[PDB]
Amino acid sequence: SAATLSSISISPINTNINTTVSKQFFAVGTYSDGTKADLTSSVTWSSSNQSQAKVSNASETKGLVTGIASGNPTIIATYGSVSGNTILTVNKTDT
Repeated sequence: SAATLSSISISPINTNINTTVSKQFFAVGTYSDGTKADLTSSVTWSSSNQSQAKVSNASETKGLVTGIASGNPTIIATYGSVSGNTILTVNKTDT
């Protein structure tokens, strides 16, 4: 493909972890051609803390991570030869 990823952007939801539920995030990229596309399926999500969190999702669920509790888990998104790191904060809406 002549066109290449011009920039990397992260879509909702903000950085927050629920009591004990799964949370999915979307990745948006802009091509130098001014075009946009969802790479959530092209990008592989993972966490440094695999012991306190596990990432398991089929091709149709790519982008699903469940975090029991780690205080401060870090999700790393890798796309081909380009990757971006982001920090997720542990915040429960209610007990």
